[PDB]
Amino acid sequence: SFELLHAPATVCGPKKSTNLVKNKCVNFNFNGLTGTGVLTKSNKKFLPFQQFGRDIVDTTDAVRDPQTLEILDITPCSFGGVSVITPGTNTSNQVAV
Amino acid sequence: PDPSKPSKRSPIEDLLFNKVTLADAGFIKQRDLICAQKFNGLTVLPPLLTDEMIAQYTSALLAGTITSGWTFGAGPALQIPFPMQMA
Amino acid sequence: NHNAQALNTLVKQLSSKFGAISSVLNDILSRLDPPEAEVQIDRLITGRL
Amino acid sequence: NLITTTQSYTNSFTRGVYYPDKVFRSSVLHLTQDLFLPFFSNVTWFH
Amino acid sequence: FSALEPLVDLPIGINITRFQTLLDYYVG
Repeated sequence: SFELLHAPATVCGPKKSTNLVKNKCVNFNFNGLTGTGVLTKSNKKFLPFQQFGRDIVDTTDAVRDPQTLEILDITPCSFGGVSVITPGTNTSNQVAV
Repeated sequence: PDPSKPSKRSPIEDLLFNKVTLADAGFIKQRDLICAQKFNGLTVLPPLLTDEMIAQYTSALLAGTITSGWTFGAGPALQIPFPMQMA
Repeated sequence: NHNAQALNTLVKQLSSKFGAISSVLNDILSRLDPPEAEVQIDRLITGRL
Repeated sequence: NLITTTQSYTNSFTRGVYYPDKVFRSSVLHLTQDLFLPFFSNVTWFH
Repeated sequence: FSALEPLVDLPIGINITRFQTLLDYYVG
């Protein structure tokens, strides 16, 4: 007979251990707190109760592995603007990108 | 311009690229600064003229105004001894 | 300074909620279902725009 | 027994500040809004 | 200057209003 009204639950069943946290290869696409980026190892010193780390503006660029110690700093996936260089469809139809 | 220096900037243009502590937030390079704004949909396109060029448009306009005077901005640069251009 | 300032006020306005339960869109989507999410997301979009 | 003692009133100086959250941060100056012990306030020095 | 790193949460939905020591003692 389950109990769920009062001070937060004790019993529950999260997953665990997807894999080998997946330092580089912009794959390590979550950690504890949901993140989506290139996620690998770092060299920070998280004050061993502190777990994740913001930058100057509230974006978490560091996290510690839960099951291990592993201060992993995260970095966003990649992006930019594909700009297309063309001689002009009157001259030719080849483009550099 | 200073020949010894790599950037070929004058001993005063160097006193100027050092004082203006700026940061290009569009690093093709991979915690330095807020330059990581580049990570939210924003980007910083690089200027068309690298500061190696701008500092070489200025070596001209400074080598033409020493060896020519005001002539090089009105036609072909015609040399003229400096202490006479100053007269 | 003025450019980095306005480009920082722009970013740090992403985490404002403008009247949504949260700023994170992933959240409001994993959480509350499409229609009652469409309302909140419309507020966040008006604000962020 | 009743081993009791005295009181006082002291100026709670620049201290009483705790990491308000479990978030790491580096070389930032955060601007929180938590519940703190306001600087240079009065503490009641119980003996 | 010294900061006070957390020790524990103890999720306890209870309403406190008083306290006192037993066996210094600057209540702020």
